[PDB]
Amino acid sequence: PSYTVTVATGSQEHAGTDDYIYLSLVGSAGCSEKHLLDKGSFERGAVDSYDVTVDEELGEIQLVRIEKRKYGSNDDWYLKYITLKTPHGDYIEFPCYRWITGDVEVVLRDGRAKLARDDQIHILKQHRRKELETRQKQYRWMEWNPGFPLSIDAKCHKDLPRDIQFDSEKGVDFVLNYSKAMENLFINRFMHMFQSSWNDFADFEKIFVKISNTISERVMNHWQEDLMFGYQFLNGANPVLIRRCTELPEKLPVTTEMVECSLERQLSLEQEVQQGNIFIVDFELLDGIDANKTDPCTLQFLAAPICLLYKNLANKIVPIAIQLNQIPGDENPIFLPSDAKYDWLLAKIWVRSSDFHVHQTITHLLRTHLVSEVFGIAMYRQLPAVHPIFKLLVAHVRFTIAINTKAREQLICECGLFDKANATGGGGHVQMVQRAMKDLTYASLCFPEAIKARGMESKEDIPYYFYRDDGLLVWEAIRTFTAEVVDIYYEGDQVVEEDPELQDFVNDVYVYGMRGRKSSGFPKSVKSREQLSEYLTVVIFTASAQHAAVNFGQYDWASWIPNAPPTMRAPPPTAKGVVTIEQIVDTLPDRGRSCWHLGAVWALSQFQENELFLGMYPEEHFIEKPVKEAMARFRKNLEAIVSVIAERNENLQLPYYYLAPDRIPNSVAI
Ligand SMILES: [Fe+2]
Repeated sequence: PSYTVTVATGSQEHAGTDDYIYLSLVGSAGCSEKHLLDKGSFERGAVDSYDVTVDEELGEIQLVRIEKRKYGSNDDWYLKYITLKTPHGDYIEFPCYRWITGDVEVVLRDGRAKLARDDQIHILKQHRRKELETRQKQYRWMEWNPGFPLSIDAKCHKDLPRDIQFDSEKGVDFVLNYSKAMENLFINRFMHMFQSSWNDFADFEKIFVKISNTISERVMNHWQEDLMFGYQFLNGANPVLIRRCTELPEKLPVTTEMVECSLERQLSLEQEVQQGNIFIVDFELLDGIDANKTDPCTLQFLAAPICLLYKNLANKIVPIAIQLNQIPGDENPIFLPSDAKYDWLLAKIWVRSSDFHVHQTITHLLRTHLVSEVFGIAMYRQLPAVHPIFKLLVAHVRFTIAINTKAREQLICECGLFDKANATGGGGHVQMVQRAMKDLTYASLCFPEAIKARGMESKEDIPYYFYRDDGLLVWEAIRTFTAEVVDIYYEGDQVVEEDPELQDFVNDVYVYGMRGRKSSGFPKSVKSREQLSEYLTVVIFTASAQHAAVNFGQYDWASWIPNAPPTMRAPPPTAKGVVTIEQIVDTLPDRGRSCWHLGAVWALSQFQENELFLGMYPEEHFIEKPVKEAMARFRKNLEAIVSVIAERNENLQLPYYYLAPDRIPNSVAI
């Protein structure tokens, strides 16, 4: 006449509670009494089980109610799951993975994923509708800054619902992690020297040689070469800007007689464009952006350079022309590799600095962080936990809302940590998000479509694009995985369309997240399994693979300041033959900003000791068999990719491992 109720406490630091825990089973034939549990503490990592006897036949168990009542001071409890062993020998499981504060009573369905059309009885429908009601009351949309994608309604981290907070209050913390990173890097004494320029490169080299890793040391030695400059646009930390030219821009008055020395095929520059040997990186987005004026004693400067690139006979991409500003003229020279050494070097440094600003604000912040947060909030608002898509996506939006809220509390807010080192600080980066937001499309988030639209899709013409190669693989694995999860729970396209909560989810992304602008190209609705599989792939790939590629290479390529400076303390050169090495040094970031730069890119490039990489789903929201085997196959494909990439890296001078599935986190956690 008894049930065996098993309760599992989380492994997180504060997962334990000393408060009262009541439990009541809700069955079809009736509900059970409230049973007090333990009368003691539920320690972290611990699993408790009780023999509970019921006074009347409950029939098939539908819901489990858990109730936390206070004892002493409040103590947050993290319930992982609950399993029942019924008198009829049935084993039922209830996935939770939620923080339980004394304010509310938590009610859980069984693990089996359910669409709304599957629930016909009052008890299940009541729960489902009330769950969404509480969701939409806790998770609300907000416009943090004009023209931004909508984000969560919270000023700071602690205001967030306990469920979507970090497991610790200061577990991740920009203020704390940065100063801690600057101590690990032995540069803590330099944190306040914004008026002190490095004496020469050797002065910074003395500091850098201690904290350099493999790639960065390679960067220290080879940053001045043309081959490395062009290399980063394909395999660097921000390889999303380069595109193949179909014609020379009229704002770039470059001639064959200027670049004839770099041309190696006896063709004119115009004819080289016809062969598709010419590539281009345009920073028009940076034009008009306000420079950092938050420091009255330091003048910081920006540029909007146009860089002309060329694929030589060795199939390597190298710079042949660099114009630092958008509108051509006598004071906006076109710098060439045939100019004096420091002229062509300083021109390069500026393009590198420009690449860095677009990287952090557009590629990094907007196109991965903010986009994922949108998918995350829309998921919480419109998708109940029993829904299959919730179970699939929840592992990929982990800590996303939390890390963004932290960043808006400390990093990119007015007078935030971002303002110290960056030339886009002081509001400039806000202008960039706004302007880029206008051209952020749904197709641009679809990886194969994104690569083609830049004209980089050909493996044959452009064989050394590793970001593309590995990316296309990881994308194909996730597309295959989601197509299978969708095929399990959706009989056909008609079921996908008739799903009210899925459409509500898709609609919340279009209308609120993307501000309901028609030019974004996001689906207003999803009416087929094929489309749903692509949509889910966009969500997962962005939060995992795409974010990994553009985040964890920050210390590799940017720890050597002259290769990716956060700010320039002198305006772009308007004339040739003038620039000296002493002036490049005084233009480059000071000691204070170099150190807040070094600390930042180091801290953002770290993996957690408990980091969950792609395919790792420790928390079991899905408990059904067909989806387990789906998840299984997905892990096999990923492990097949890690091998493919591993072999390829053996034949490279500088391996590309950012998109290797064992280094790709599940979500945006940093
Ligand atoms: Fe990030």
